[PDB]
Amino acid sequence: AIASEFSSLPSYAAFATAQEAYEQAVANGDSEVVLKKLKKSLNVAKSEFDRDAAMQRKLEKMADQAMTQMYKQARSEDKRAKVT
Repeated sequence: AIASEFSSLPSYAAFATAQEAYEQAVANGDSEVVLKKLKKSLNVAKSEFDRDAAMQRKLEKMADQAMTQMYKQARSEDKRAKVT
């Protein structure tokens, strides 16, 4: 099951459409001015990938530490909120 960090977000479809307009326009050579415009809008659209993917990467690092410490954790019977 292939699913990249941002591919699972709804905002990725807006990116995929914006980058498609760019890659199609540059491949077809329709208008040299449209390339410069769509390159600039692509940087905004692609940045949403880097933004979400950075959040998921950082969360993974912190959550991995939270799972590791749970094996080395001391034995203490205290009433805490535990989700499952």
